[PDB]
Amino acid sequence: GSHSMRYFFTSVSRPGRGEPRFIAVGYVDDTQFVRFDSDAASQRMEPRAPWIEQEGPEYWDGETRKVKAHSQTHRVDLGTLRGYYNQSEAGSHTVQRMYGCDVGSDWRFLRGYHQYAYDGKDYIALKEDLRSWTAADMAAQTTKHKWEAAHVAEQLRAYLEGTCVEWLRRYLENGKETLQRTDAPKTHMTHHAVSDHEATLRCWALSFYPAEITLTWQRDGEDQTQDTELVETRPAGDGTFQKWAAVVVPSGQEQRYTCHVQHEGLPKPLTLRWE
Amino acid sequence: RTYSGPMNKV
Amino acid sequence: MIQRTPKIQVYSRHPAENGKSNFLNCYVSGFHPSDIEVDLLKNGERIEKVEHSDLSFSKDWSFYLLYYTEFTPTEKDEYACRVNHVTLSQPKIVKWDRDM
Ligand code: NA
Repeated sequence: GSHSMRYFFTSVSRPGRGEPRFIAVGYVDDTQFVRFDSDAASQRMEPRAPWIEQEGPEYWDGETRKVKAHSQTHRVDLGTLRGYYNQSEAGSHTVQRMYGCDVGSDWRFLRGYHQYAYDGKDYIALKEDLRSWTAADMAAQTTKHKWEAAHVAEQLRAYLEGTCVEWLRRYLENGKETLQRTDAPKTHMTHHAVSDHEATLRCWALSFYPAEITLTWQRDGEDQTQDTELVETRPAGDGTFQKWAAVVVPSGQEQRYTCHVQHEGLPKPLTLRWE
Repeated sequence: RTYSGPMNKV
Repeated sequence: MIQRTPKIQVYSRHPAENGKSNFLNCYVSGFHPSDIEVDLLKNGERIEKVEHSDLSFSKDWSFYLLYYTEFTPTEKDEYACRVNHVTLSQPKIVKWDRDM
């Protein structure tokens, strides 16, 4: 199936509580493989999956050099953005950046991303054509013009279409045993009633990987959304995910309802019915 | 693997 | 500045079986800014050994973290997650329901 590599960077200013804190994390699909924490012991990019340990010292040195450089750029940006927005030196602010690439089943380039946020909202983003920018507001137009003049998009495009895809492929190969695995959800349905009039049916999906999954209820084979609840997919902590969907039904009508499970790990759509 | 930059300032 | 209040789920890694070691998870997500206070409780008391995942975020820029501790569930014991954030006027306690 399809795959992605993404990096997520967060920089936070804390006036009077030191200089800014910077965190970087890298993922292939739903598996984290590296981290950097500017306040942590090592002061290096660190491994967070076993297959990344195949990389040698030149890699670790390089990734460390780059991420420290990323962090120093954000330290400058935090100051710049306070000026752009006419803000005091007294409040705490947040810069976030995300970039990465998607490949299809054939491991060929599908699309690339590079987006930037300030204080929990969009600031500037590279458009899907990887040749143009979208500025979120008037302040960000200053940045857009700068980056256009400096041919930033061209530099980013070459990484996104080349290096990003090549390294995602390398990782997929080096970590084949775990990264290319599909763990079908273990599924079951429970029944709960607190009155004689209605019951809750809860359809469970456990121990699955990757995180992408669809749970849907039907009644007499027609899509059913009213009187339903669907929790956010959540990490088990062991590299797998969990999700449930519930529906409230009139007593004696449990058999009308079916839970439908779609996941990459299943050869077909699964259907569950009470009991 | 991580973008080799340069990281242009905003 | 855009602020968002955390979602909270409290659950175990594996199906709970009394007398069998497991992991108690508290997944906080959808929040902004990233500063957040999360404690795991046993019978209303802070658990001392608690770890957490590295800070990351979703498509909407909102943050998520998994806090977790090793524990062996029992007949008698209750567990919870206590969360404080700038968006909450007071800390929010969510009790662990082994069927949620
Ligand atoms: Na934007």
